[PDB]
Amino acid sequence: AGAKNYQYVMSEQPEMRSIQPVHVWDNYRFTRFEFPANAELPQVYMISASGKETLPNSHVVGENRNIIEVETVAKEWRIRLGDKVVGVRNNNFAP
Amino acid sequence: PPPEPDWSNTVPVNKTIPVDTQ
Repeated sequence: AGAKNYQYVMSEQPEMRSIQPVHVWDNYRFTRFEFPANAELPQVYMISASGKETLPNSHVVGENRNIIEVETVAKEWRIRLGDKVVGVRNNNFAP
Repeated sequence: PPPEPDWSNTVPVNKTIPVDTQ
């Protein structure tokens, strides 16, 4: 337990607000994503060192399992689900 | 319709900040 740094930014679009992630915070070990309880949990991708999107091993936690803990830390996250997408970017990078 | 993140107003994902006031 110490001082963590969670600096994220997501595209502000009222159309993709449905899958819009509530809040996001990472850690030196793993990263967690908080999503609405009334909404569905989408799949969060990550931009590999190559240039394409890759789906990292995700996990589910929380009192309602509305959280998604990904086993990796990057600077660019691509949340996709159904026919909507929400671009997220981490401006800090602790690890 | 095609979503695509236009980053129109680019809204952060940290507003509440989990710190738990004591």
